[PDB]
Amino acid sequence: AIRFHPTNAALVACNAVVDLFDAGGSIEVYTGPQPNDPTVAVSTQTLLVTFAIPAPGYGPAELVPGQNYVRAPGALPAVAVPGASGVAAWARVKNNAGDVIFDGDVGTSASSAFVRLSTTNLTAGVGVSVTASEYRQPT
Amino acid sequence: AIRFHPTNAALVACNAVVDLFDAGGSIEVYTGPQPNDPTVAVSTQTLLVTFAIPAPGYGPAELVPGQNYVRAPGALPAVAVPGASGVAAWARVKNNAGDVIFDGDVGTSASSAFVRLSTTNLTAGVGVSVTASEYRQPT
Amino acid sequence: ADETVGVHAVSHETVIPSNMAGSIMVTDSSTLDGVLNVMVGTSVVGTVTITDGAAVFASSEFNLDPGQLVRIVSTSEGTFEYVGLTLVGHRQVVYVD
Amino acid sequence: ADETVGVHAVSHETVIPSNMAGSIMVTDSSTLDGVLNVMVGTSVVGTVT
Repeated sequence: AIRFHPTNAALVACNAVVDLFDAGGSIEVYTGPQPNDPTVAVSTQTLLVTFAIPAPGYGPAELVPGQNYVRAPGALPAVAVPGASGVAAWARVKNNAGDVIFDGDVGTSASSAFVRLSTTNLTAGVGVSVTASEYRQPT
Repeated sequence: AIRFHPTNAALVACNAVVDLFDAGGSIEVYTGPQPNDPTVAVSTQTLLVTFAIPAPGYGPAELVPGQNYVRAPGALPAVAVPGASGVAAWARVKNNAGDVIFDGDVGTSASSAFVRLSTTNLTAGVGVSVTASEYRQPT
Repeated sequence: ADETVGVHAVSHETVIPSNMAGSIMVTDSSTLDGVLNVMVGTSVVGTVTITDGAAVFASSEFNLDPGQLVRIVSTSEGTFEYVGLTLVGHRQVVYVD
Repeated sequence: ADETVGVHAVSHETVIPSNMAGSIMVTDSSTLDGVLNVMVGTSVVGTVT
């Protein structure tokens, strides 16, 4: 019902939200079950590892030829030492302001999750380098 | 399966695009076939009726309880009488600045199309009322 | 970087068009960028450039003979889930009895 | 679980037979039990048990 015009709308929408990370932030990994929504507080989820969002981490959004969307490249986080060993079931992201931005999903590289794990579980203290990530406005 | 925070995230984007009509705008209704995307110009379709969005076309945006999406009330363009007959199939949106914004298909009152009508059959000289229409965005 | 990802031995004489026109490659990574080196023995014969999924082929017409093996050599590290590459070659239809 | 084992780039327009007839699979593992899914673009297109 909607085909967003890339330059007129999709790029604007991409920049508006992704630019919230220009100051950076952090990425938090927690065991399951995943909270139903960002408004559900942490009650029993166990943290596994943390990461720092480089400042800036996104923007400017740029067009993707031959695809039905417009993308915005993402920054690369440092290799952070994981905490206690645990099988991640979800994760949370925070801007430098320490504000919840959205909820994510966990899955192996074969899955579509932005949590692009090489392996199902992460051990304790084994620094893991994030492959890469980005956000793309659907169109 | 990304889920956004309704407060910090959802309404920001909702405002980021809807406010573009605060200067007003316009809409177009065309027969079939539908061009592939907004960046493809109209070739042979026949215009039937045009509407103008009173300023502001949108804003402010609020939350929708009991939903996974946010919305924003929009202005109500006055009635327009078609100059030509036919059956509307496709519509294009035109801001007062003249730039395209996006496009959407038409549909019946039971449809989810960007345009909802009791009858998709139209005759010149018979206008109709734009009772209401609002934007939405899943979170 | 510098990984002999794939190879193949040529059994029947074959001809490839200029610039490998008709060949095609695909990969999920919408942003991955790199350049692939297509060698023949130790002689450069073709290369392909990648820019956010944008594949561009560049080479001239050349022959292939039995006894020859085509070699594919990468340039730098790459990140993705899958990469698909395929070349088009013209072969005569001589029957084998 | 949830791992890609193969992909291929289609060159010339091609047709696929119904039920993937003509296709065949063989393996040594006489006890192997699992299911495969065929994906093109985004959505699955076929499955093999």
